[PDB]
Amino acid sequence: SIVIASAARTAVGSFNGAFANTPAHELGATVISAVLERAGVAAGEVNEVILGQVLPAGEGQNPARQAAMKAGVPQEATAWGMNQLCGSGLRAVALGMQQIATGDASIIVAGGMESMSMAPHCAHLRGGVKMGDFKMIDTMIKDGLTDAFYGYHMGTTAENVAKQWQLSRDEQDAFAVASQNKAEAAQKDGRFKDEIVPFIVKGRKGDITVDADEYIRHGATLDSMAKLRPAFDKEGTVTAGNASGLNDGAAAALLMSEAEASRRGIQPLGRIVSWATVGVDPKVMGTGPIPASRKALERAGWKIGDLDLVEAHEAFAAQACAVNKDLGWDPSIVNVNGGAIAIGHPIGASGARILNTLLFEMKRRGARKGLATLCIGGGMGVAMCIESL
Amino acid sequence: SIVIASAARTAVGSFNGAFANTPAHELGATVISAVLERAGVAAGEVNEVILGQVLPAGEGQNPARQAAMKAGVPQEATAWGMNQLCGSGLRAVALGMQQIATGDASIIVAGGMESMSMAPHCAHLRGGVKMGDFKMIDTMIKDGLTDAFYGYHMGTTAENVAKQWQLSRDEQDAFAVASQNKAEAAQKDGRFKDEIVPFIVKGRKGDITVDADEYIRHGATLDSMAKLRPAFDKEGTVTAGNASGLNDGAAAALLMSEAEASRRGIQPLGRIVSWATVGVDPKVMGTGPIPASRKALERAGWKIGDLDLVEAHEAFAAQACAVNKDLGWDPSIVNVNGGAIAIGHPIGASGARILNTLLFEMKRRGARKGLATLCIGGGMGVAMCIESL
Amino acid sequence: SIVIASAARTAVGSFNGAFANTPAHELGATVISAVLERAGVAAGEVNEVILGQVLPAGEGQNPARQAAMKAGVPQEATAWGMNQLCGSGLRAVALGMQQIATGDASIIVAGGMESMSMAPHCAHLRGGVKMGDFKMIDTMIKDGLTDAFYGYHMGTTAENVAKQWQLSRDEQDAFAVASQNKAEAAQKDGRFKDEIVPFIVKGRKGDITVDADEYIRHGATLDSMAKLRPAFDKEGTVTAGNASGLNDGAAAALLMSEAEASRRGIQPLGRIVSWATVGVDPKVMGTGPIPASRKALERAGWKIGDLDLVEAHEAFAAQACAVNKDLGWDPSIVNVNGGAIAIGHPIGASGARILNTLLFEMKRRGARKGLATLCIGGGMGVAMCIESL
Amino acid sequence: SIVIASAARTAVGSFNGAFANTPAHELGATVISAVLERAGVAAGEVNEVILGQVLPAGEGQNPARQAAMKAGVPQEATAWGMNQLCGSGLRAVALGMQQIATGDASIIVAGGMESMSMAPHCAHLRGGVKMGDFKMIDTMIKDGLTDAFYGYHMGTTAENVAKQWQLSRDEQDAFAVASQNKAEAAQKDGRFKDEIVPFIVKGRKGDITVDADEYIRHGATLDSMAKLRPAFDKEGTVTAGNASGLNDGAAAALLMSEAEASRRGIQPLGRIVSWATVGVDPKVMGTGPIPASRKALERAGWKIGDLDLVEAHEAFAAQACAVNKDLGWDPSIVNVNGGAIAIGHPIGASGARILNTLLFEMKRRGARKGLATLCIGGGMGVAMCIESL
Ligand SMILES: O=C[C@H](O)[C@H](O)[C@H](O)[C@H](O)CO
Ligand SMILES: O=C[C@H](O)[C@H](O)[C@H](O)[C@H](O)CO
Ligand SMILES: O=C[C@H](O)[C@H](O)[C@H](O)[C@H](O)CO
Ligand SMILES: O=C[C@H](O)[C@H](O)[C@H](O)[C@H](O)CO
Repeated sequence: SIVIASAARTAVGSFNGAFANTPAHELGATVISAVLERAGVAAGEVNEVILGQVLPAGEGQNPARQAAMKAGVPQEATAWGMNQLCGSGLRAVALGMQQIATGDASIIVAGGMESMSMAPHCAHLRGGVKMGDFKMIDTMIKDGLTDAFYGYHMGTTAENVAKQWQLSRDEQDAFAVASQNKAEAAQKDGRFKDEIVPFIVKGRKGDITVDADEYIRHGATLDSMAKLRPAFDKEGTVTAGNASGLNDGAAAALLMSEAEASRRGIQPLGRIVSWATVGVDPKVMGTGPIPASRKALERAGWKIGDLDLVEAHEAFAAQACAVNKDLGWDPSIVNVNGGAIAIGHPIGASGARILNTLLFEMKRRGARKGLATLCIGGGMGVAMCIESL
Repeated sequence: SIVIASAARTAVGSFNGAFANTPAHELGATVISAVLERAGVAAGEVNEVILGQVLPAGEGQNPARQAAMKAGVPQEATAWGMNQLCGSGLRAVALGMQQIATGDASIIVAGGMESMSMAPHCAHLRGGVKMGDFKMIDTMIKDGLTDAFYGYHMGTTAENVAKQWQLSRDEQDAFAVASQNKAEAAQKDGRFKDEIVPFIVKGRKGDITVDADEYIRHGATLDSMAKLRPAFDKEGTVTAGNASGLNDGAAAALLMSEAEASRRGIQPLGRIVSWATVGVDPKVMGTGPIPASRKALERAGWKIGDLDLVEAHEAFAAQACAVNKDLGWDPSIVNVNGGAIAIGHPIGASGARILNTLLFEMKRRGARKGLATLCIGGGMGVAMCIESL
Repeated sequence: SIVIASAARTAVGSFNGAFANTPAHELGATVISAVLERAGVAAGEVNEVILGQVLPAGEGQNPARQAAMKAGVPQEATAWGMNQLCGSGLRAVALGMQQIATGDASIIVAGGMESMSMAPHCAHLRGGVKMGDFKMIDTMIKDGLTDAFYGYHMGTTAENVAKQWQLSRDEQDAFAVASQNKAEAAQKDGRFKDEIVPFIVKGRKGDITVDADEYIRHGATLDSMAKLRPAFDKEGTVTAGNASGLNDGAAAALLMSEAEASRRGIQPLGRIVSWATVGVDPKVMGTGPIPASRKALERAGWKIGDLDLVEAHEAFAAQACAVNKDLGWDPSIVNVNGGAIAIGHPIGASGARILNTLLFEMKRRGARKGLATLCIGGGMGVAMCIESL
Repeated sequence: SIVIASAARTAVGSFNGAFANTPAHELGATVISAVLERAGVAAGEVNEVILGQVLPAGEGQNPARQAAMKAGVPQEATAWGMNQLCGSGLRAVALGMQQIATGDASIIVAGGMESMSMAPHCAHLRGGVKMGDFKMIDTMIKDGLTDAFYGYHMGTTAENVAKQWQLSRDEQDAFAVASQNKAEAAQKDGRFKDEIVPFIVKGRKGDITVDADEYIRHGATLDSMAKLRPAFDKEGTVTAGNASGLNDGAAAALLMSEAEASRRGIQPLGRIVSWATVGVDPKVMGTGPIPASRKALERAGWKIGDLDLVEAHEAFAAQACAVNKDLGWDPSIVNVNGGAIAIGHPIGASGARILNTLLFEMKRRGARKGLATLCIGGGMGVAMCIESL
């Protein structure tokens, strides 16, 4: 029914790094063109653009639209942004999939984009301030990284899950180092070249082409991971090393009916067979994927043993390990090329980013069945099933 | 197929007025409760809450999820926000329709919220500011009022439409007072009492109940509308008198299959027969309603003559007339109880606000075929056709 | 040797009151003009202007020089500011007196000025702020009212003194009401008319002439005082009612040699016979006046008994009482026209402010020997002795 | 009668460089300790610390006092800051001299300190920001480098002087290069070691010791200067290269009567024979040292020809060439070790900074008579004559 005709993403950039000054809509713009040209479809053919974004502050009216306009998409089309936090970039893919199934559209471009570097500090000042200090609020931390119900960082929700499943520091660090090692394996082999479209950072001191994930750490040993201090709980287990990072990047994909694909002689990356989203307790948001992944598989009629490959968001090694333990899928088909702990996590784009990894890694190894899932801040989960054509 | 079990909106505050310090999701929580109470349907049964919101800076993670949790929707359910600007509120409703239509969900609460009053000031400050003055940005104007392509205010795009459709000062001023007269009337007549759900402003000075819109200016005369200066073009014609304002507010509707309402013994306010959205030159964004409505009507198999009522958002008396004159529809069924010019413009919510005034009026007067439509900064429109039983 | 030929002060404005948007150097300018006029001295004769100012942030380069230049003092002259906190306005006069004594200048305008209302919020942002919240600091509170070593407000050092001297809530409130009542009586009787020069607050819808000290409460009751809660210690004794206020104001004096005075035929307001400054423990800064007054008196060769009139700065009722008991002078000759609790406390100006009150009350009643004294945050005192010619 | 017993300054850091996060009173503290140590005088014997500072916003109550307390000066002492802009640090020495001359003190530590790096941005926000963007003001530029009467940068007053004296870009850039080469030679030779007291920048990740002036360019070229664009008038002459810099530092001298020094067996750095301050046209503030020096020499009874060494502040190549031109002293006794173009210009400290360089160079070369002099924004000059004992 609905295929993903084509994909693309920038490389994930380190916090205040390669894209320290790049607006999200501009990474979304480049990423939009990539899927247009990779599929040989013209921007004058895109009905609408759906883009996940969690930190829009200061970017101006409807960033999703600036990204489509800059991308070359004609004005007679439509564009919009959305936010289911970390799951945003993949929920957009499912939302675009729904515009087509209801016949409200032929061709959608869907994904997400985040610039955590460009997120401003804010303060409500209309009332004036007669006397005393006031706080300038970091929107990245407040709107993206802090639980609105329990008042603490997502790193604390990860300490909770850790306690639940009794995950030792050692095990988490092992997972963390494996992630970094698998990504360093995939980077130096070229398995990210395909899915990555280079981004040119226009500049005054001379242009700059960025086409490599800069967050990945090389020579990451168990030892280097064990010298780290806890980053949330002083007697805890969660560290900077065994947890995702703060990053910049974007990721989209082109959607059309399977028949449309055939009309244009296009060889899609996969068919979207099912998706699903379920809520859990914010205190243990890390558990999101389990109910989400099983719901998805149910709607697909698949068994967890039918999966050839899995991309499972690495918010924290803590929650990552506990999700694997329960679902029991072969941990040698999960995050084959490493995950967020190494690749980074530009929130709003992340769900569409691992979709990119999942799809291109299915094409090169010939896998037929794949799943992508992420935990979500505020206690949610989301998952999707892709089938190779 | 898909019906609106019920609906509810808060009263619309004045900028820095009655909801001066009320966070968006607070107004949303009340409204979510409101649709559930009015339909007699437990919170647990809600699958997902969908809310438009344009100004979320500083309000914390996924404000849509916050509205649901305070309203009492269980953690099991899911929530997310989205941003198609002025159409956001009406877009969540259709999207809520699609969740059910594609069988992914049974019961949806959709609508819009907006605290233009709580919207903060911001600046990017991570790269440092080595030397020299800088600007602290007003998020309300930056992300809500200013065109991201041509660098100017919505009022300047309303002016463009004026020059184009040769609309004059009088035609506009006549439209504004007629709108301020119809509203004041409807309010006195008690015509808003059913849709509005009272919000308590929990204060220290004393708990205040807000049960009426406060932007409605009584005794509006053309004489007083004429003593006004132009604030967009010195020698122009668009005045604060003939344009909507900055406003706070929230609105919503409970969605479910028509058979579902049936088995649940619920008498629905309408059925959503279709919807659409199209793009247009950003510089004349006020024309949005024109293609979008011609789109939605077609999908409904209706002729303009078939409509017995209409709700067309009152951004500016300029864009508004140009709509009325292009479609031809009978102006005396357009905005029977006043418009945003008189009522207010809580951006993200205006799409869900007008749906309410439409549905309760379609029911008060027994109209059969309705339609709500807005224009959207950036150059778009959203349309949707309603039908009672 | 050195005399005060003339003096003058603006009325003292309430916080964000009469001078809400009047920069301090404007108040200084009116006051420089008044002392010149009152003395029969031309601006072109002024060698140097010296002004205490504690909170100059944002006012531009050398506000002292701005006041002088706006006053018509010629470019050939010099001007500078200085900061010894609450003592600034008095110290500046001593410093002025020293330029003359060492033969370095003939004619000096000395005093201080302060707009607490115009003090800005601020933040260090040159290195950026990687991530996380940051405070916009209130320069008034930070640079004016907080101790730099122990981190608490001046009102806490007042508690410290209240415990040290065992001063009851009741004794302090009585002192509080007495100050207010004396000031109101002095105001109605016209006792402030001589010293005060009217200030014209320029407007567009009407200039306003301010010539009355607006911080003085009329008909103040002990009950209004007793009903207030401690403001610095939850089970404390210092309240907003028994403390000084935040205010705007300027005050100055024109110095020249006694012989230069005689040559001109001016009948001076007084001869400066000595001054002193001494440090104390920051924790109990309120006690600064004790050692300072004692050193000033010894330098003058006077006994405490020789004083006919005293002006001792009322930072807080607590410290004022402790100084009076410690020094032992008849309280009936101290702050005979009220003090800072009623009149207000423009930090940089206060020392000259109370010099003004001392001087005109001395001439009024024919008192031969006077003393002015203030406590200083950070733990210091300053005192000056004056004798009539 | 008054001698300089000892002197010290920190190295001068570059804008946001070695002292980027070091508060100014911390630099001052170190220098106070150094002069005490170098003289053989105990902290317990200090009566008063007087420190020039132009940018104290956000640093807390009376930074002069924080430095004295941090340095170990007893609480019974006193401390105050003052501001005559660029002249502050030298004036402070004259002022301390006057305390001793008038018999009010015996031992004074006087100088200046500045952290241009740590100066904050600011805004007046009490009245309330109605709606829309407001300016965050850079205190350094506003209160340090901008003229309060004509609105433009100090670099523009230098263009004024350039045109007036017809100084080419060539003569200025020649002066700029010569200043850098002299200071580099003096640094290489160790001529700054005597005056500099090392500073320890505390660091969680290590302590760094700063004992070299870091603004100084090594091997500066004529071509490096010639390349630059004028910074203040597009067809002008003054550039970043021929102008002084933005820097951090502190500097001081320890003062006592000649007779006191003799009692203690101290061999002083010099006798203070006279000082003078004089105003000029703000438009041409750079010319300030001309009348100040003449008046100082006239007060000392010296001919310009009697000077053996001279330190004349290098605000701008343009103004320094003019001063030398009108005064006519052998340029080969002026800034024998380079000046502020090379070494830097920490506003409040620079006047003591040049005092230090003159004092130690006088001692090494055996010069009998010397002069230090600075121009001052807003139109003033200060100078001081020193003779060897
Ligand atoms: O000794 C001279 C005086 O200071 C003035 O003449 C006096 O203060 C008057 O109030 C003038 O208005
Ligand atoms: O390292 C120590 C100092 O460089 C000297 O003691 C200095 O010359 C003093 O100022 C002497 O008065
Ligand atoms: O406008 C003033 C004159 O033109 C002179 O420049 C003046 O006497 C200055 O104070 C000295 O430079
Ligand atoms: O004593 C030697 C000095 O290095 C020179 O005097 C210096 O170069 C002059 O200031 C420029 O002519």
